[PDB]
Amino acid sequence: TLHALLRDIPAPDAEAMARAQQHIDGLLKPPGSLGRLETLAVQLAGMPGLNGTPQVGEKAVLVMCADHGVWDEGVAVYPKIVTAIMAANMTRGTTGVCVLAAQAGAKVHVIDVGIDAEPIPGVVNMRVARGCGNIAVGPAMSRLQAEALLLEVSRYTCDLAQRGVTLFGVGEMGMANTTPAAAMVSVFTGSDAKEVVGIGANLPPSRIDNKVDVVRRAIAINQPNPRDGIDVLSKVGGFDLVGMTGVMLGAARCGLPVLLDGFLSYSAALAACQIAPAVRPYLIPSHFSAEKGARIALAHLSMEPYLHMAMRLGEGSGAALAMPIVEAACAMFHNMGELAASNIVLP
Amino acid sequence: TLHALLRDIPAPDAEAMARAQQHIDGLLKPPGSLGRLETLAVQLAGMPGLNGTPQVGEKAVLVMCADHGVWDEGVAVYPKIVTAIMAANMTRGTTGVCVLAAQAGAKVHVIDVGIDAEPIPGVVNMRVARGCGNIAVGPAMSRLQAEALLLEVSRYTCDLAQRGVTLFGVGEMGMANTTPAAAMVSVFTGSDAKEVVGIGANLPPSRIDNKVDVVRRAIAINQPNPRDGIDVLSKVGGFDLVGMTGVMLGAARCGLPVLLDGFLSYSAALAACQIAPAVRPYLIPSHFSAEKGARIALAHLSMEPYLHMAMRLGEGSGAALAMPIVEAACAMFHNMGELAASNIVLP
Ligand SMILES: O=C(O)c1ccc[n+]([C@@H]2O[C@H](COP(=O)([O-])O)[C@@H](O)[C@H]2O)c1
Ligand SMILES: O=C(O)c1ccc[n+]([C@@H]2O[C@H](COP(=O)([O-])O)[C@@H](O)[C@H]2O)c1
Ligand SMILES: Cc1ccc(O)cc1
Ligand SMILES: Cc1ccc(O)cc1
Repeated sequence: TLHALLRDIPAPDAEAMARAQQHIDGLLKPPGSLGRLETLAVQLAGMPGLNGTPQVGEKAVLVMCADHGVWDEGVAVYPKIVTAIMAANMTRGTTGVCVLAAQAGAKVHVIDVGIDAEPIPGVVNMRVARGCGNIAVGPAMSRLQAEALLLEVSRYTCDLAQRGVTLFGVGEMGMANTTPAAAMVSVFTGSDAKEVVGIGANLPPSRIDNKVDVVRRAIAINQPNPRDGIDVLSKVGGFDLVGMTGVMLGAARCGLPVLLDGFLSYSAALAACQIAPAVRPYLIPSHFSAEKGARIALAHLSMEPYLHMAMRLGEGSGAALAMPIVEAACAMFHNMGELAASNIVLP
Repeated sequence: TLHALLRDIPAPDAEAMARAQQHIDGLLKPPGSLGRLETLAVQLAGMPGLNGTPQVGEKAVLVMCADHGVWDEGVAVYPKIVTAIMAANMTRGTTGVCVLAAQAGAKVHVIDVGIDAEPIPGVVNMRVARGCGNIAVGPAMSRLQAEALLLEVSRYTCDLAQRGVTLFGVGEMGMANTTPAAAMVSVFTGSDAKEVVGIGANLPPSRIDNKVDVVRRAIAINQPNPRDGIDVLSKVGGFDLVGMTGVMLGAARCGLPVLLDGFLSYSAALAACQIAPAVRPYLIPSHFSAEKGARIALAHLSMEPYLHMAMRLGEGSGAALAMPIVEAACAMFHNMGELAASNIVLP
């Protein structure tokens, strides 16, 4: 049950983190000079599914795919079928995330959580429905549906741990999905929709105002409760957003790290942490999305991405791009020599 | 001759860059959505030693090692011998750069351009002298010495191209070397020394004022000419700084990319571009050094690092950390599918 899942997320291991910190301070560099590699290495040390030390075994990027009824409100530039096309492309290795995952030695799990098309062979099927409801006139989904999906995705994710996955990245694919992401960001952070509605997949400037109105209308009609994340997800989110949330809950329950991606992933992360604050220490940022609301969303999570790529593709592409960074923190930790063995004293 | 070298640096290939741009726009993503991977891929395309396309073959990080007489002015926290110790450690694979280079599949070339110790077996010997002169009372070196070293290093670097190196990173090791780097930054950018003098290798706050005075004194006594970079290097730089400059000149002459590292590398880069503006399109930033003057130096090069790690180790560690990013630009370019093959039309 979802209650049990949330309850049983482990706290970070303070003991391992102290040990990690002392090890790092003794490595063959001025103390603190590797900056955020150090802090990342200590963060990792504290994640119980890594067994007391910064390590990366196998890597999996989970790409949650779905369509949105709010497409019909004119907020997306690409035809609805692009979501289905791209999910099929994911099975052939031709996408941005696939290419960047291959570079990182990561496997990509393409999950259909609600594409409005025929099922795609070879894609993992968790489809709730053929696209979510149009958040401009009503809820994306029932609370039952959002709860079931979270629990489904969380279990899938934590099962990957038995196969030797120690690091996750989340991603999505869904035309129009920057609209619910913005709605959620607005609702969790209390920022006005005009501050958090971006151009998404190259929406023209003339169409922005409509998107802002649509976000405002979705929030007015649904009255999402900002202190109930599952309410927020179910009312003005999407199946993809819920899925990504589910990945974060599952990784956290497993005591393991998840790399965020971009703007969509930030919205999901806001929900994750609202639902369960104990998720927060397992989340690792990757890059700083070029999407307008990014700064606000990231500030509410108190996160500073490592990568400033002006990237806005989604798919988990940024998450993939950062996996080498996580690996570098571990290599630093395990493979550097020590000050003491060169007789270099702390000054 | 150094005149011939500088003269014969090639301009970037506009034709290849246009072709690269059109290819990238047709890949299976919204145009522009990979942001700085795109721009990096096009920058690469234009470097003539890469043969018309973004590619990475073998990778080499060149770590220029030397000692500085200005050590005697109380501007560094670690004993002078640390430079020699660490260069020896570089031969054993135990250093930050070694570990990060191994992660990136890069080879590290440890070059002694003036360590004040006995020569270290296994280190490439280009030593100009046993440490440079104390920039507080006089020049670091003669102009002849700075010219000879540049030319030596440039040739070494471009020779690595015959062995299949297509990407370089620069680094250094030298106690006290953040003092001349600051002096050079102050002189090239016209910023007051107080704005560009950092804590280096954990210099305590009580000792900062002395370091600022020392930079001011070095500039007052030497009167470096900001419009003659070789003058600036020879008077208030260091053998390590000159060497790194030489790596940038050699890579540019070869038509090939070099990754910058941190603050030291920025100072060298300022010199490189002053000496030869045609170097600039070959330089690629890695990370944003935690050193105080970083922002100013980087602004004068109009550069925005990809990585915000709060890193201040040097050694070429950041340069190594970014090589996977360069590789990702190429993988994007070569391995993504195309919009047209999925019948997705530009909207
Ligand atoms: O992750 C990001 O920051 C990002 C920012 C803008 C757009 N996207 C991607 O483009 C999509 C949605 O844009 P739109 O305009 O349809 O809302 C979708 O499939 C994405 O993952 C992704
Ligand atoms: O690259 C950097 O940004 C960086 C910033 C601060 C210090 N360092 C390193 O620490 C060294 C110099 O610091 P200091 O205080 O002796 O001038 C030297 O060997 C470095 O490469 C390097
Ligand atoms: C003490 C020290 C260690 C490494 C290094 O790169 C510089 C200084
Ligand atoms: C057109 C497009 C392509 C890829 C993608 O991830 C989103 C939209």
